[PDB]
Amino acid sequence: MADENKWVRRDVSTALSRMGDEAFEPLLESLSNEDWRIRGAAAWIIGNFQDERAVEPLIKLLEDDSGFVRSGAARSLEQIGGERVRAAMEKLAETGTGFARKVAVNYLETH
Repeated sequence: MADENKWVRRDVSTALSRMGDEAFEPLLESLSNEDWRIRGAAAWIIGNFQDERAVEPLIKLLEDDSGFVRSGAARSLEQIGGERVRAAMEKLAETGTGFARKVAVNYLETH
């Protein structure tokens, strides 16, 4: 059962409920959903993993300005914190517009 994955659907039954891996993709899937309400939560939890798969989402999202989908990407950075996302805000700082800008600029204050 691999030494890197001991937990799996243990007492769980949903997707994002508790997987820490198996829900990573279903999470990435919502990024293509036509609905903004669902696409939001995805971006909101995507940063909680601190992975490259969460880096891109914030890039496009912070530009979507779809509110839940956009604002969600912003908070994702602060969640990760580090040089990784430090490049994400740098990419948004180049296209910094409105609130989307304050996101990158103010965020880097904590790396």
